[PDB]
Amino acid sequence: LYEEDYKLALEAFKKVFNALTHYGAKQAFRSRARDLVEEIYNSGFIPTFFYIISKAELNSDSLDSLISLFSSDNAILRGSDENVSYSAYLFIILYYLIKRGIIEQKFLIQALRCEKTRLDLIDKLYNLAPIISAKIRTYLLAIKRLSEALIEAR
Amino acid sequence: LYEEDYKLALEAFKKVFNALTHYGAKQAFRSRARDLVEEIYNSGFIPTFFYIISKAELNSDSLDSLISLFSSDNAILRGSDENVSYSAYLFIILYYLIKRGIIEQKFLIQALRCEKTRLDLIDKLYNLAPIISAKIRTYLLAIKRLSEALIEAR
Amino acid sequence: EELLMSLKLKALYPLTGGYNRHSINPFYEELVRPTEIKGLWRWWNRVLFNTLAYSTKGKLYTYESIDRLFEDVFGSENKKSAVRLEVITDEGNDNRFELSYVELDKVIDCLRNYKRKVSLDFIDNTLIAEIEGSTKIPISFKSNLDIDKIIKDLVHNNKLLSFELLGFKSVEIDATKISDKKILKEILRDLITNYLEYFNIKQEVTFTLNIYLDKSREHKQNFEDKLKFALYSLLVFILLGGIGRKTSRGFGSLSIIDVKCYDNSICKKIEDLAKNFLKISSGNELKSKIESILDCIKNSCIDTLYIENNILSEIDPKKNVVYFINSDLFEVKRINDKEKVLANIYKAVSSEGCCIKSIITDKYVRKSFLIAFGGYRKVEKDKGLDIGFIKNYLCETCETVSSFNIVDFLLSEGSFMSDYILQYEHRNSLLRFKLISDNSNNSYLIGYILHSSYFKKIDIKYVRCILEKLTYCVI
Amino acid sequence: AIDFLVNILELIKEKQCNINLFSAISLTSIVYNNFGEFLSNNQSYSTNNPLLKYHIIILNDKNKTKDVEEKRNIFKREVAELISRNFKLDGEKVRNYFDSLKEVLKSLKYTIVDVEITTRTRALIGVSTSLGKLIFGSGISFDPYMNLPYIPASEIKGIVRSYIEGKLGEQEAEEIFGNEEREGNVNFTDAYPTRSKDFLFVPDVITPHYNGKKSEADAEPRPVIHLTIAPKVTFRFLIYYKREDVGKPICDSMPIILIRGLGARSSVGYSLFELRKIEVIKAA
Amino acid sequence: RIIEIDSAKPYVWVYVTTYELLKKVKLYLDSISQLSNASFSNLKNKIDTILAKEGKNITLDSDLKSAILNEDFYVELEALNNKIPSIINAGVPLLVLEDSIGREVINRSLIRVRRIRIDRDKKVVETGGLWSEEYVPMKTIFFSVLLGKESKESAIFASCILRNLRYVILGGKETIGKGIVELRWVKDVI
Amino acid sequence: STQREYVFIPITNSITIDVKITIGGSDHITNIDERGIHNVLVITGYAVDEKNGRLVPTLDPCDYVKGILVAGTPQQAQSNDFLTLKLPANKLYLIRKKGNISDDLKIYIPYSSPDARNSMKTKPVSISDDTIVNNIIKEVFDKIYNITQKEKVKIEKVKEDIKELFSYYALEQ
Amino acid sequence: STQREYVFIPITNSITIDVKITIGGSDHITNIDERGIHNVLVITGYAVDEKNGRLVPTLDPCDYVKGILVAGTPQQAQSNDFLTLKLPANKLYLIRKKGNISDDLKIYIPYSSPDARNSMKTKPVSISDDTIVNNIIKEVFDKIYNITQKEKVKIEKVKEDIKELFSYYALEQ
Amino acid sequence: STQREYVFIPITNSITIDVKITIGGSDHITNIDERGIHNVLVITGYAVDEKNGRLVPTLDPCDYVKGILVAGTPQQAQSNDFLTLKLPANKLYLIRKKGNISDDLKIYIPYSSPDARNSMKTKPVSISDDTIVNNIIKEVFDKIYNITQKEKVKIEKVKEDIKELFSYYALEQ
Amino acid sequence: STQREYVFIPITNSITIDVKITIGGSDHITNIDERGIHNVLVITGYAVDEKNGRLVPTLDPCDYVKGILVAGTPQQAQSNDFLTLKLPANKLYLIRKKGNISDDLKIYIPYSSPDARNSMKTKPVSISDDTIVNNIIKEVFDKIYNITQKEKVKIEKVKEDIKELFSYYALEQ
Repeated sequence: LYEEDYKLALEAFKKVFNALTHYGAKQAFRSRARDLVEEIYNSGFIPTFFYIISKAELNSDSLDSLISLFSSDNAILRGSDENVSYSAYLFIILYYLIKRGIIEQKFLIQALRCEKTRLDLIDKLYNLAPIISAKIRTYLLAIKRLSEALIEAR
Repeated sequence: LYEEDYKLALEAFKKVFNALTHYGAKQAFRSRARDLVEEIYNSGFIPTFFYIISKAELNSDSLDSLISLFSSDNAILRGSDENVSYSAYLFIILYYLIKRGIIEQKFLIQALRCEKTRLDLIDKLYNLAPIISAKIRTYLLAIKRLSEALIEAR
Repeated sequence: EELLMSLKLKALYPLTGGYNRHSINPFYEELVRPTEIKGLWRWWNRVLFNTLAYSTKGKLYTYESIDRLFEDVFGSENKKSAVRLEVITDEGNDNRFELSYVELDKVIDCLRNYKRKVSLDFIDNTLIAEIEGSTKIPISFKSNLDIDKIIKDLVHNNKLLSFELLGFKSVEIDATKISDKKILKEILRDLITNYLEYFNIKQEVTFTLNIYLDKSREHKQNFEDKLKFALYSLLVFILLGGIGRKTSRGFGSLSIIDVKCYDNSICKKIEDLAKNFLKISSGNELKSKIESILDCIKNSCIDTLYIENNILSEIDPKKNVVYFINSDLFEVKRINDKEKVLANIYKAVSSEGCCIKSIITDKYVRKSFLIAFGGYRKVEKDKGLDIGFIKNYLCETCETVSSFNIVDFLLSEGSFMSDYILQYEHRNSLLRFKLISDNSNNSYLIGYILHSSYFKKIDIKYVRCILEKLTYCVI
Repeated sequence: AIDFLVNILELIKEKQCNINLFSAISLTSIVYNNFGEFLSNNQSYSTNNPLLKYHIIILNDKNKTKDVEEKRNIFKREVAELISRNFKLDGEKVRNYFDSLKEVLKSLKYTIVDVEITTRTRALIGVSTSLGKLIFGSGISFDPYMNLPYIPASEIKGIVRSYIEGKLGEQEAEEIFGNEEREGNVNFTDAYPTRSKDFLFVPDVITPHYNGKKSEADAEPRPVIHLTIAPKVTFRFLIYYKREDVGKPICDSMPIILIRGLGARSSVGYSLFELRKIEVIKAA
Repeated sequence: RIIEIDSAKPYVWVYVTTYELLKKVKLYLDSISQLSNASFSNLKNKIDTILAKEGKNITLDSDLKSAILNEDFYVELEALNNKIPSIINAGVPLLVLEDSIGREVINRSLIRVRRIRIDRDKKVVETGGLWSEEYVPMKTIFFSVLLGKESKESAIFASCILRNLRYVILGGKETIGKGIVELRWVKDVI
Repeated sequence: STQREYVFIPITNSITIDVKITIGGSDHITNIDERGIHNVLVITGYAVDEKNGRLVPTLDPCDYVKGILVAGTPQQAQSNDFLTLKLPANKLYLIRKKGNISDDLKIYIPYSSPDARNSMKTKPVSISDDTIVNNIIKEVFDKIYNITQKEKVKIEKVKEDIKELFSYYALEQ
Repeated sequence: STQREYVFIPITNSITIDVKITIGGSDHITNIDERGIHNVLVITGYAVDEKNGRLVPTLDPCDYVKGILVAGTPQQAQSNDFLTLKLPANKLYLIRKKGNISDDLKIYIPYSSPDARNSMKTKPVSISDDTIVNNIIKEVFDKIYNITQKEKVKIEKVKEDIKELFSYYALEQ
Repeated sequence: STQREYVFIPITNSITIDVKITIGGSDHITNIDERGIHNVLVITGYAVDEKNGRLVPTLDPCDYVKGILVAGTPQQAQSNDFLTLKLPANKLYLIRKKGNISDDLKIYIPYSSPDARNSMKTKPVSISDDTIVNNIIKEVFDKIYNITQKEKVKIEKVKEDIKELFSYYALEQ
Repeated sequence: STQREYVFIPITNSITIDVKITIGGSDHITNIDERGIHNVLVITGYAVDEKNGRLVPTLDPCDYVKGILVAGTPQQAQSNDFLTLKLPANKLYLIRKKGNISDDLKIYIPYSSPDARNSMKTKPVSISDDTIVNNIIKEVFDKIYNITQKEKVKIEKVKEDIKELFSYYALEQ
């Protein structure tokens, strides 16, 4: 009928394809995409989310880049290859969580701004893990397909 | 109510983060969380447990702060970074042992002081080692992830 | 990659420590720890760099900044040191402290059912086990090593060695409770070990010092020049101060036996400049050579190439301390008797030394000069003393009778330098000595005084007078 | 159960080659870290255990906490000496194991390169590993089933590869050791000590004064007792392959890398080895 | 890794099994004995001889009263018969522990070695170039069954190939010398 | 005390004469060292007011206006409509930090009245269109940091970052 | 059977004429086939003697001089000061073996007496300063392989793999 | 200055009469102190030629020989067949090192010509058949170190590491 | 700097005289390595005028002309009707990219007037008739790429691809 998850994946890959300026960051985000959907299927969402935020290094420098990618289109993720790969994938997940109204965008953005409320963000995510893991499947699979299509390998 | 290892790890990390005022202490705690897990596997949980306790160098005053950390949420670990980090990780392990109900809070708090107890604590640990080592490591892996995520790299 | 330069050296009574704080242990014998050579090389590199900067830039830099600058030559947590050391010592036998029999079996029954501070003494090649409970049983032992009583005399006639021997000679056994001939045997045997390994003091320990170089590994823009400066500083370290414990009192004083190069494009300027020291004519000529090398570091080499690069960091006075050199305090003499002068150094660097009684006769100023220059001294507020008296001669707001004075040392409110000068137990002595002598029977005595960054007023000519007089009296 | 901890030191002093050294050290670490408690307790005083010694010794008569704190450092030093003294190298396990493995590989038609290297100066290998880390803060690469310190095969392969790389270009390095797109061609095994003169482990110390200090004002010593691998120990490891054109570099590289370092802190001349013997057994 | 006082011989390591593993072995044997003419009464006897004495820790051939396995788990043992033959043809004892204490003792008995990658340009560890790996100790024993259907090619497969299959290279990391392994063929072992 | 000045950096060139100080002290918190801007400040919950562009206090956590700090005091004809405030150098949500601040500082904010007669419907807008990005280097970033073209011949770096680093939310009213 | 001539490849102008034959037979061992030089010979225990270039026979195994092979006989004025010997094409330290060789091979190498009139202080010499590479590609890599400017447009490939592969040890005296 | 004499130690008897300075002075490169043959020398890329044994130059990095260095000069009717060379005491690959060398030496090598008539396919040889170690002890080790049998009585100890430490490759043709 | 000229390859031989430069420098991005032409150029909105074939500028995004880009200058007789351009190597639609580019380039284009005098209907023209491929080899693939018939005995691997690697639009009007 709708396949709105594919539309959302498309309009999110639109963004993250225009923030990873350096090409290696694109190739590494593709690596993250081809793997984290399998990991989230097997080992649930909360463990994979912890593994993503850990490898992302969400220092306040990056967090500003994400909060800007939310609204702006001239945002650019800054960092190393893998750091921005995991930051882009975290943004993918958070975009889905916002657009589908699972989280309030005001609350999320206010959390990423502060160094403490990020813990409350992770907590509220923990309380919603089953619904999130049931919903985000098609979105993440679409993102995986887009990544392996529109990006050359290494 | 029973809380999963990730929920428990988040709940403990929250208050241990709100108790390391200085930032060098935070980075040292991260450095601990990232290797004490491999050490616990390689050298057992009881050897590594008492290594953490000793290296914490409690001095019966920081021990008071650690005990207060359970009750209050305004307590603050005090000492040097290379000691405050170990006190924080010691509290992490104690929070697990207490919350999972493996060892009573009165027993632990009565240990770490009053040297007569420490040895029967050793014996009790040797009784409960199969109970603890089953999942202490997957509780501490979540701590490793949370620390790598929400604490900058020194 | 390839071998840069070789050095053949020699040490005067090296006092190298180990895990047991001695030069020999039940397992191996290490008289020259290359770890100490690298550490002291880096320490002299930082000293020489702050010296060069202070002159030709006016400013000083923290140690962390200095070795962040030399990271690519000395290594750090983010880079392997480009120079590998390799100490090769002649007579590197498989020595090890082997103790055959001690045959106590009697002192055990002496100290049982009581508590005694069993001391030790080595009167006339006869180890006696003095007991504070008034007993002096003569112990009969046989050990692997042997002491020609020249070393026994060296230790006994030296107020310095005999002092640090206080820790290695006593145990306060308490055997009124549980006691056993089997465990007291172990205790007293390890005590005789801990006391006999102290007397492994060889003299004139030579060795080679290979220095390899990972040739390029990459060529940074300013590597080669930092390398050459590091070699200059290594040379300085060899010429000033040596290896081991108590180098500020002449022990383990290095002296070049031989030098060599293997990449002329790098070290030749050091090989010739060190061959310079292969034969010293007179004390005046040695002092001339020392002024020559320091001058060369200041004008006759690469003097300012990269200091203008923003990786260093200014020190903060009143909170940080660094040691540089004043090339005017280098009072060379001739000795021709090394044991005598090594013993006499104490007559200079002590509060009640004959060779310092005379120069600074106040008995309230000597303390100030020493606390300022003689490392750390133990002073506690009991009588009308330091907090009243020495504080005057150290607080900068004073009268010029005692020219020297600290920066942040205030009247009754010294904030940080008060502690570091009075309560910090690990502080090197600015007043240092050395006994370079090689390839010619004649032997010399450098006496120099490092310059700190906690002097905000200094009378060079006055302390130079004091240092001249000191270097004279000790000989 | 606690009697095991109380008697572990006696155990080391008596068995000396047939205790599991890994578990022995990990168990005596509990003693070392609860020292004051294991000390202030009626241990069922055994005339043969090393911890009775610290009841009759007296340090800093007045204060008790500092007395215990200095007794603990003495105990750490004694533990290091104990491990160094009693635990020696039986050696025959390794010879039999390597002979068997060589026969196996010969059956599999492998050109073998038997190599024995002797340690020149006392070596540190796997300092960041876990053996004594709980006591000394720095470990040794130890195989707690062969019960013998070992050099990891990965480490030897990596050093050999770095050398052959800097010698013959990354292209040839990958033509020998394989890149991320084709397998290697040379196989290494862990290095185990066959024979040792007198000791296997010996203590050592490192004392950073000015490591990471701003100035002379915060400097201080900080000694670190730690075990090393004594000199004259002779390790042994194999090298096998089938593409017979890869032996020539391995012949050349081996005697040259070992004169440089093979373990940790080699810049200050610690992990230096001699190529005692190279033996080759072609696949025929 | 075992530490134990009061033995006629100090052992450095010891084999360790749990009753669940032996149940699985018996299950394999039962299944293949139903699905084939083959019958292994020797193994089945040796195995249920043990399985009868389940619910407690057992030492097959030694005098170990109690021990500490992997420096974390203190176990009190009791001998089985001092008569039952050795299935693991090596005088090394065979502990057979109850589960929930054997599960950890075995999970904890592997070898986690840490490896790194050196930054060839500055000769330090590369960033993000540090990992651990689990190996299984040397002399570990895995039981398995190979099955075949009648073809007259299968007969030849079991007639010389399985009579000449002795050593193989399993798993990965062969170039670290971590693959070699030997097969026993119970039919000519037991 | 050491007093810095905040400035709105929108696409609106309403910043010509709004300060008194180019340097004042020997340092602005904002630095430009061959690598792009550093210590960029962010102010959240506020928006720009392009018609006389100023920081307006709305109550939306999404409205953020990044800007730069300069040691200064505004034009000695204000404090009627400028938010003056002093913070212990930590509550500063800074971006791309270079060093550390001295744990005390006073700053001013260009304030405009809430004007509760019109809905302050704000919209996001990024700084594009180098036409306005080229001049704004001279318009403010040179008149203040006149080391521009005296140290940086690679202006395009400090040109491409502001193209992407600085942003705000816009009333468009 | 056949015969080959070895030639050192240093950064110095000792490469012009130590060889007389250019092609000789049909096949030279060393080939450049759309992936770079192949079948390069490495010799250890020897250093080069750039001043009158020859391989000085030393004993240190660490020193080495790599070169390339061609078929022929030396200059019709030697075989009294050369290490002439025949090896069965499998005892050669060959690098990047393209094909297999006929297991019969006699090689001529520039020898020089070790000159026991000074301590042989050899040093490692890596080929840098690419204009040197452009001179040595013309002096011999053209005088040997006419394929330069006959098929190769990717000469920047053979330039760089020579830059990174060919190293040697010289007395530098 | 100091001139050292190398003597190949294969299992052949070509070492009987080949040096003239048996003692001369009082220093040696190779020694013997209660623990084995200290400071043994090994040379790579060379093999022996048992028929009047000499070291033929090959180019295989696996080809090596183990011998000892003593103070001597051969027969005073030679230096037409030996490689006289001087090395700075670090170009010596020495096993069982004991003493710190004097940074300079001069070495004579028992050398043969490459014999460019047949390929030198070699094969290693080990030291066994104690009748081969029994005699050489009196041929070289007691002809030189007469202090043996006068300081050392456990020649059996030396009979071990001679059977073990020393090896070499031989032409067998 | 660098100058390159793109030469159309339609089915007509109007190209024979449209450049004067055969090599000029040493590297044309159009390369041939044993497998066919690499780094082929394609431009949009353009269709050619085979009768004295020049690039008519159309606007149809389907209008593409496939040719090879060679270094040179056109005939030294033009730029009064030929388009010149300077593009930094990231604005060139190169297909079959094997080697990389020099990060900048000046391009010339054989242009013709729009000729606003008829409906500019272009025709899809695919290179067929390998007989015409043949002369095309000897006309340009041999004059410029002289390496033909010297190295490639597999000219069919350059004959089969041009029948497919090159198709374009012509006006036929």
